[PDB]
Amino acid sequence: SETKCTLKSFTVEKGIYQTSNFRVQPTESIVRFPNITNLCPFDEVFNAT
Amino acid sequence: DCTMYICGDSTECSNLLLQYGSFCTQLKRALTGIAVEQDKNTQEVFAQV
Ligand SMILES: *[C@@H]1O[C@H](CO)[C@@H](O[C@@H]2O[C@H](CO)[C@@H](O)[C@H](O)[C@H]2NC(C)=O)[C@H](O)[C@H]1NC(C)=O
Repeated sequence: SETKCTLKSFTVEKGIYQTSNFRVQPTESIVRFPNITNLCPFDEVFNAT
Repeated sequence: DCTMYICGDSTECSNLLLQYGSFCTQLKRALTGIAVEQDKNTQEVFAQV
């Protein structure tokens, strides 16, 4: 039925008829990053005496 | 693969690409014509026995 909708006909003669396309799908988001360091002292301004 | 060449993975793109009409159908039809003739070229040169 996908072939008949590609050809826009109801009779499909013999032969290979390139229907759709395919492609496995990703399944994650692994967003690696550089182990942070210089992590500011926001406390200086938020915890002054 | 017209969709994978232009857009590439993205899916928000696919709805935008549909707005240009049948350009991707024309590319597949044109290239299939070449693909079928290249095997016939070989049969006509060698398959004469
Ligand atoms: C705000 O500052 C106070 C002190 O200026 C912090 O309290 C210290 O917390 C550490 C964490 O275990 C203790 O070892 C100290 O004995 C505490 N000192 C005092 C005087 O209480 C507090 O943790 C700071 N809070 C934030 C959110 O920065």
